[PDB]
Amino acid sequence: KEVRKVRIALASPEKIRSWSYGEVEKPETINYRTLKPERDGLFDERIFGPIKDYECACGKYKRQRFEGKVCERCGVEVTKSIVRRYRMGHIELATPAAHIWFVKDVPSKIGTLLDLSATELEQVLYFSKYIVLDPKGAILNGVPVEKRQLLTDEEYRELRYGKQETYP
Amino acid sequence: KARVYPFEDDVEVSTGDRVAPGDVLADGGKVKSDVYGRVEVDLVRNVVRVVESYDIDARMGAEAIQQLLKELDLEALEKELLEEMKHPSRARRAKARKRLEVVRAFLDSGNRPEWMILEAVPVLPPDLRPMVQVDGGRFATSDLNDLYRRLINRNNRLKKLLAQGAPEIIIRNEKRMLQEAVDALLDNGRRGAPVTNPGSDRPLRSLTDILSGKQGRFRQNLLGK
Amino acid sequence: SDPVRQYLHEIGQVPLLTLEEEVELARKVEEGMEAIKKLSEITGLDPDLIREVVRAKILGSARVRHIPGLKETLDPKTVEEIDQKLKSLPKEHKRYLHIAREGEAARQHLIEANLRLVVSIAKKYTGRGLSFLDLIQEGNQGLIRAVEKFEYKRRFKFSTYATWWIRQAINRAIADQARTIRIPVHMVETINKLSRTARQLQQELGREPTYEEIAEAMGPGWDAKRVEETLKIAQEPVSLETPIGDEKDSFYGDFIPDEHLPSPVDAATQSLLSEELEKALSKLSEREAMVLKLRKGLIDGREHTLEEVGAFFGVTRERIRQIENKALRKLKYHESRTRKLRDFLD
Amino acid sequence: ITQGLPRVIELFEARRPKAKAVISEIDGVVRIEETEEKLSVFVESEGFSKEYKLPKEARLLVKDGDYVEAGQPLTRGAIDPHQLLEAKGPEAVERYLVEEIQKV
Amino acid sequence: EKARDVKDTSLRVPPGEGGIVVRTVRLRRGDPGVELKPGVREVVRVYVA
Amino acid sequence: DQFRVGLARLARGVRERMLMGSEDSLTPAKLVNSRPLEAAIREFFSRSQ
Amino acid sequence: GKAQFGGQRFGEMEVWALEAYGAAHTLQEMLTLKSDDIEGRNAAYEAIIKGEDVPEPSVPESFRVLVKELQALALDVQTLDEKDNPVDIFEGLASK
Amino acid sequence: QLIHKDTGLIKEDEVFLGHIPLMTEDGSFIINGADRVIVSQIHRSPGV
DNA sequence: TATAATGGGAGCTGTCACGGATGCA
DNA sequence: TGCATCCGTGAGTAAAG
Ligand SMILES: [Mg+2]
Ligand SMILES: [Zn+2]
Repeated sequence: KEVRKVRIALASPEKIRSWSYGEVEKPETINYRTLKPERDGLFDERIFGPIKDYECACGKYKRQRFEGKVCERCGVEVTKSIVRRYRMGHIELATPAAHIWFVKDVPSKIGTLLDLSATELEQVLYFSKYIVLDPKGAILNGVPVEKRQLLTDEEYRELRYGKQETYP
Repeated sequence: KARVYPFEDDVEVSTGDRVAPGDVLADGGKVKSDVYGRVEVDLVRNVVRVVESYDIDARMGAEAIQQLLKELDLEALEKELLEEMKHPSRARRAKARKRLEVVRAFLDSGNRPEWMILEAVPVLPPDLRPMVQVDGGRFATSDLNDLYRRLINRNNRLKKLLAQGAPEIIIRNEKRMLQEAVDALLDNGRRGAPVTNPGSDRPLRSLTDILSGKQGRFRQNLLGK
Repeated sequence: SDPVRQYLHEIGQVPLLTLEEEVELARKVEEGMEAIKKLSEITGLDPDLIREVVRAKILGSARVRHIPGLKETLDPKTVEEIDQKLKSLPKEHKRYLHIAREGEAARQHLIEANLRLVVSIAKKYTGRGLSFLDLIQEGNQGLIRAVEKFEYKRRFKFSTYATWWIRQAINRAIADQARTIRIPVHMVETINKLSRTARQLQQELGREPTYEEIAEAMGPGWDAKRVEETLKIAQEPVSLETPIGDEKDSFYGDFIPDEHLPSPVDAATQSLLSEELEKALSKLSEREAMVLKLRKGLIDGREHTLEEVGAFFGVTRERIRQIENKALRKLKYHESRTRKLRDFLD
Repeated sequence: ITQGLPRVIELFEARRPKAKAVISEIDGVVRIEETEEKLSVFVESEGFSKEYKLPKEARLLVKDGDYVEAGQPLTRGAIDPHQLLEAKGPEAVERYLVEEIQKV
Repeated sequence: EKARDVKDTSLRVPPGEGGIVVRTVRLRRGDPGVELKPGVREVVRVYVA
Repeated sequence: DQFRVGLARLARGVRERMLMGSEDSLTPAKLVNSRPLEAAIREFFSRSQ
Repeated sequence: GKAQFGGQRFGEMEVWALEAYGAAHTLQEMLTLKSDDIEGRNAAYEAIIKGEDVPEPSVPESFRVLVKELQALALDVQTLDEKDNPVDIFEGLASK
Repeated sequence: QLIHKDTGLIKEDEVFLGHIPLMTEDGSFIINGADRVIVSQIHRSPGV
């Protein structure tokens, strides 16, 4: 077929995982002695592909008769090495993180969607103020807690863990 | 600021539990809860103390923001903003137009707003950020590898601090550092100080820098070569 | 704005302990660990699962996740089940539950109270390849280990025992993360011993040492070649985006040619080689050409044994070897006559 | 004495010039009002009246009691293209831009 | 003919250059006064006039 | 100026080693790491504008 | 650079020059067969040494690099046809 | 010289700090075998 | 694995003009 | 409804380096 259009759109975590051939779990590049890629690191042939055409990492499969075969000893597909330019990997985050393009490109798309000013989105995103998702009937300073309210750390602790003090 | 409730028999709630008015504290249900708060079982004093506090859900960071963005019903907001577009004040009409533009972009495109928050971070193919032996046996490498390494170290330490039940100050620090790691990977220099390699003032070259500028991908290798 | 200023503020929130509060918290921690041991004795459950449940309830439902060592996935359902099996204990048994809960709360407050010591230690490890914040977090990991291993019966203040594990964690992280090409901890130690040794030799010699002088100062088992190999293995990579020239114009990587992908001359020479080989194989009969293509790997990529080609054509291995030999002989004759394949031998 | 490449750029970007001339939002007739300390110019339609207050030393391209088109220059200087667009329409702005660029 | 273990990586004259050799310097590892950077066995310099 | 910067880094290292270490046996040779000064000068002379 | 046996830079403005002439094919050569269409450059060299006309080019590799560097920024970039159905410029080599 | 304030102990030594490039007779330098020149810089003089 | 140790340093500066978002009165 | 004020962004080509 002939290319006629080029679309660009946001990618879902499921889409990003669909691209990925493996999760990069170790911050390691190559071995200081073998000068071969480390397992589950940024250059792993198990994830991104063979370094030599139609040859797995250990050496059990080394010709084109095996094509698409995944070696059982080392786990590297036998294809062309060109694929190390194309196969994405991914990192699974413990906490979600905001894509800075949609935060710092004013007017912020996130902060516009949620009616959150640049200062408020900054304070929540870089852990300077809490934001309420459910007040569970909380009351602060004589007014009840409305959703999407910006509580400082002192206020959040006074609400969530109560007031107290110690005197010497 | 707490509420005392002595007890004489087997107590039914342990330390740390969240209590609401009308909850059974001890003695098979005889002594119960008055105020909202948190349970401090004092066995020395034989009293079940309750310090007044609500069970309020208040988060920080992209987890909170992602929740809120998931919670957006787009058509409802479009309706509210259309109603706002009939307002006399020109500023309110302007703001509702600027918001409704984003809303309708997401609606007509089919993109979920929450997708502006990353759970899985993609990793570029290794040949596009090579680790090559230069003539003579030494190694040259792209900056993206050090940015990804920062990211993966901080993410792994976060997973371990979670699995090991760390306090809140520490998890908060780790999460802040993780957001900034991602930010440096994607648009280093944009927010805050730019990440540099040790012993050099040079900013590392992130993905945005690869795309744009005089030396960016478009002008340097796509519109001319 | 500045993340270290923010963390220093959050650290300045929790007040510093008095000797009494320190001893009290440490004591509660020890007694809570003992109580979890006793609860494992009674319930016959796993001590780690019990600790995870007590921790889950003390921290709240805000944090609940699957622990790697646990055999069961830690979700609020199973923690409610285990908390109910715990709450259904006799008074003198259920007492240990409150003990463990208070111990966990003391653990949290002890860590938070001593978070400043980590900063005051880590500030002296800057410039070794790790960000200040990275050092602070690794030191906090050391502080958690110290809390879990402290013994208040020894009457030592907590700072003393904590400083050991804090330094340990900082140095382990510097040794495990600083290099883009990761080097084992023992090899990093040997490299730094070599560095310090050569620096002493230069400080006494008035010049940089040779490999041999460093081998002398390193002791036995060390010769000049080993010093050289160690220095070679310790070399760190350089940035592909290193500036060349004084403008913002060129990168160092722009001058590095790609050796991997074949050049157009290479691809063309391979193509002409394959076509000339087919030209020379068409001067054989179909069988001798097929035997050569099977025995050399031009058909399916691999070389077959004489027994396989003989079983495929239905002849003896001696006969298949003989027709391979006569095919090679005809090819040698044709090549001597036409010389159409010589130039490809380089 | 010209403005050169900066003038060309000021035109192609449709920037409101620094030394901007004032133009009439409507048609009408001119009535000058000049105190020894302040100066203003009034454009008066058959039922309307606009007031253009301007600093003392501004050069006028208009004689008192004249009939000026909507968007016609009163002060000397470079016309704001967006003001011209609102007052007189697209063809006027196209003429103005083409001619002003060609002058350089 | 067996494929030799090694390959030709010699330093040739680049396109559009040349002249008369006037100096050669050779430094080898294991020679007096000489120590190269880690890894290199020998360094050769040719001066062409 | 570049010398002054190298000296400042050397002094930072000096105080670093002064705080810790067996304070009975601390010579000048045990406190001075000359490397930051060397690096500052080498930088000035090799890669300054 | 001469020292690297390098090629001349045919930059943005040289591209404009070729565009203003309407030399679509000369320009497409510069953008594919002579720079970074790998298959294209190989096939062109082979056709010339054989005496054939040069083949029609294909995708320049740096555009594939652009697609992958956008994917690295969580942006899905999709070459479509007129039926809005995706086209794979990676020839399957990166789709599981 | 090192001095412990309380102990009064005073240990003295001449330590080696590396090398400083020397300028040749004609005002140039020799860095890694190649002659180099440090160019004077003009700037705004300090003051009020 | 055990004296006690409990909040950081570096800024670094002769444009410039525009455009667009925020901030006040 | 209008202004000052701040932040982000861009500022020529090829060559050698
Ligand atoms: Mg020896
Ligand atoms: Zn294998």
